[PDB]
Amino acid sequence: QAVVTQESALTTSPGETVTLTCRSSTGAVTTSNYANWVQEKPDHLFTGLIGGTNNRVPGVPARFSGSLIGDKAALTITGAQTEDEAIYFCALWYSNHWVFGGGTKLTVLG
Amino acid sequence: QVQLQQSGAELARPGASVKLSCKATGYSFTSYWMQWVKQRPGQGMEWIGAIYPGDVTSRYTQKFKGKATLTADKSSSTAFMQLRSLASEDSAVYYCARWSGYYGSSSFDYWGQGTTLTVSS
Amino acid sequence: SYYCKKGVILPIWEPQDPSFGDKIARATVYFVAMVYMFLGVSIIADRFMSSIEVITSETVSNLTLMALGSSAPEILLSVIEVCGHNFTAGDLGPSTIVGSAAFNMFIIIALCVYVVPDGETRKIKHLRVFFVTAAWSIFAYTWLYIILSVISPGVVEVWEGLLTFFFFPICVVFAWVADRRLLFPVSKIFFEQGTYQCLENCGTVALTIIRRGGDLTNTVFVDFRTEDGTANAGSDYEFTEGTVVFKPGDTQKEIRVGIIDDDIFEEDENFLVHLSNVKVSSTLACLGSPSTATVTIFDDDHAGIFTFEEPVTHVSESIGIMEVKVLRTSGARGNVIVPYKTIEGTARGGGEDFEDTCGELEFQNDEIVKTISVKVIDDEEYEKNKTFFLEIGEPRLVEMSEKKALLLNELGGFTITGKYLFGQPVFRKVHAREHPILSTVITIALTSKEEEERRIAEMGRPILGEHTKLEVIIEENSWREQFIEAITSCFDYVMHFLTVFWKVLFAFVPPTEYWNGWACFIVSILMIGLLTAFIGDLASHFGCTIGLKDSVTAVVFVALGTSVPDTFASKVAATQDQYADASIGNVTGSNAVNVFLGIGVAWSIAAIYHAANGEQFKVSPGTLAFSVTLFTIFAFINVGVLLYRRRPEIGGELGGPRTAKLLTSCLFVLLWLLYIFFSSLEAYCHI
Ligand SMILES: [Ca+2]
Ligand SMILES: [Ca+2]
Ligand SMILES: [Ca+2]
Ligand SMILES: [Ca+2]
Ligand SMILES: [Ca+2]
Ligand SMILES: [Ca+2]
Repeated sequence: QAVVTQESALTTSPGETVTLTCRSSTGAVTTSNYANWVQEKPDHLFTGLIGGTNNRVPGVPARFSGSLIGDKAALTITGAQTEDEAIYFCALWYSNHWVFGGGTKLTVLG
Repeated sequence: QVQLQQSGAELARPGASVKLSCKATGYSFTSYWMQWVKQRPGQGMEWIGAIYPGDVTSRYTQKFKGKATLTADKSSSTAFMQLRSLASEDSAVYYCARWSGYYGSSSFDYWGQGTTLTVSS
Repeated sequence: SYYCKKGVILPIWEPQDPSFGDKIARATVYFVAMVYMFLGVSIIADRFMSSIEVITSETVSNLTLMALGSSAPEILLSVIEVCGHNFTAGDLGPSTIVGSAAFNMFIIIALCVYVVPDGETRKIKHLRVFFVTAAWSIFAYTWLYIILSVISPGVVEVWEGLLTFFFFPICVVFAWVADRRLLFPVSKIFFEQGTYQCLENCGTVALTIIRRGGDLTNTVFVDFRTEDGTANAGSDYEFTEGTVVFKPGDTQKEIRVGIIDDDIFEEDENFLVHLSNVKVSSTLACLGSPSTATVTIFDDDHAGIFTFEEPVTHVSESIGIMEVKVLRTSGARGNVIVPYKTIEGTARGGGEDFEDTCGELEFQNDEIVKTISVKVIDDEEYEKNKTFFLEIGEPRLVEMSEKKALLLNELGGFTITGKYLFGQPVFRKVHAREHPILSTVITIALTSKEEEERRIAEMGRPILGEHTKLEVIIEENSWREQFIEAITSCFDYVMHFLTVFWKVLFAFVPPTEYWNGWACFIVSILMIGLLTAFIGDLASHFGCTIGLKDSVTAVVFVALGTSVPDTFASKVAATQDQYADASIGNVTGSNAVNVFLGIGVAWSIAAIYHAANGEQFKVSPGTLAFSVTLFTIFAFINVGVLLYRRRPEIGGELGGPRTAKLLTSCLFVLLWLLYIFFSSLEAYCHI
């Protein structure tokens, strides 16, 4: 029933740091929401980045980091390359069913 | 070397039924959950449910409870999703995602390339 | 003379008086080595002062300790020279203390006048304190003349040496004093309660019917019947339509209504019970309030909420096997496998520090706690505390009744196990990695009420609780930053490569954070003592190689080189502060402690040592007499000009108008050049 909100799109430059937000409608995301971050490349190439708000998938580059800032979850890419131009979705567990965000179409200039 | 081979593109008429097959290879099928995700353009993504091919334990959302039935075939290492009473809103792209069963890890480790389902006459 | 006495550390360069070219060769070595030591002392005295800053963490009592910290090169050199050279008065120590006063009073103050930005002034707010302190510093050099020339001339007595030293505590007490004070009816049939509550597993619910009033010596006939509410007869309760009779003299009867039990999760349900047809054998009796009861059914069929007991667990390393408890809190129904595993963090697994384990523990029915056995393995070495993690997965409700395997819509293969639960045959799901005959297995392959039943029964699934992730912690850099800071724009490169040997060597000084600044304090004062032992030797052998007197080489070279810590302390306070008290007071505080500790301690040790031998301690007054009187005459001019810059045309001691700023600076540099030139001539008897 609850809705997860994000930015529509958020541009940045290569080598710069970027922060992505994930806000729950019911209130503040806790560690019991298990905020997950997934990434789609063009032509429908999905990859899972971050598990329970901290855990990173093996093989995912070390620049991706998840944390909790304020009342919302955060994906931070420190020094993004051109390879990080993709759409990032956030999922919250809500104890019964995963609810996804709208996706931030992060774009890097090149 | 984990690869989830999603089934080919399907075309069906409204009111009919379609069966989609994520043929998982490269790991222990009967010890990993498989999650099905529905993607529509402009409506984000919707979680359909999850299945454990070991003892056929299944999870679903309330709205997809009667719409989708998750089945597995451990002999051929394939997981199935059957959509019944297809309508115009069922025209989407369906993905299969691997889940270890632990909430501390990623629930969407490896994804299939997605089957596009077209429901029109 | 051209003959060099052997130093504390450095040997005599031999042969003595070799040639004229070799004197140039030797003196260049002694001068460059001495200048490199002066570079080293400024680095270590800066770190010595910063340690004092941490110990005492801007008062006169705090500033007199910082003026003491930067005067350690002058104080230690005089003490080392006397004690190192068999308690005989040497020219190098006393002259670098008197010569430091000229450099401090004139050159440092002249620089503090000029560093203040143009248009800004720095005024001595506390002029009473300035008068008392500046008089005491100038008297220190006058009193030095008194003991050498006025009272028993040419000899320093025991009481003269001690009284010089005991003027230093007078500086300390005045600093503490100044901060405190200077600075601040017929029979009726009705129910007992009217709303009963029972669990689903009781089997029967006890209602109670009461007749009161009228005449109790009669017979009352009443019927009761159970009618469906949100619970349905035949699935949730047993239908009963019995008859209740009241004997004469009886007022109460107990009726029991059966409750059908099962394993399916349900919400709170209730049913209605009604009484009517009140009759008497042989108006007389009627139903009254209340006559209908709402009996609730609390349902206990939730399969559990699975959590660890607590987030963080502290474990002794020398333990055989841990028993972490996994608590099934919110109910129990049917066997539920719960996968678990071990995740290694700092405490790396694989058998080296714990035995890696993972598996599928299985709760039974109505069993609310099981244990996870992970075994820590101790090691001999004493290391940092290590952590690893324990996490349970998503549970699976393996075993259920026949009709509950339709509501859950389990479509896997099923086995018919022997056990019976609530009177029903009980099935258990086939799991892979187990093999059946495959004839044995049964596979068990809406109306808006059935779908409600499925939706509610999917709320009795095994889920995970608050704590699904438990941390096991096993129980038994600032040094690096200094070395990284030691080694790191062309002008910066010149200064970096010049001092890189000193910065790396002094990076072995303990960081100031240890022992609240005392660890840095002990090591720094030892290194200052070591480098002013070399400076005393390098300056001594430099003078006798070219024939320069120890009086002259101390006043010109050693006095300037050991006041580099004092110059930067005064310069920062001149610019960064708002007044001139701290900048000028550091000059005054340095000048006092130079005499009282540098000469007071050194001549106390020497006079006492000679007195134990029944001998006098003889210091030649002539060299020091003209220096101290030349300083006091020049000091009154310096103090007089500083007081003259208090007029509104100038505005303060420091800074002020640019044309007056240069004249004050050039005058004070001129006073220093006049001092060191006249003192050098008097040393060489040119009047
Ligand atoms: Ca019931
Ligand atoms: Ca019922
Ligand atoms: Ca029950
Ligand atoms: Ca029940
Ligand atoms: Ca160990
Ligand atoms: Ca140990």
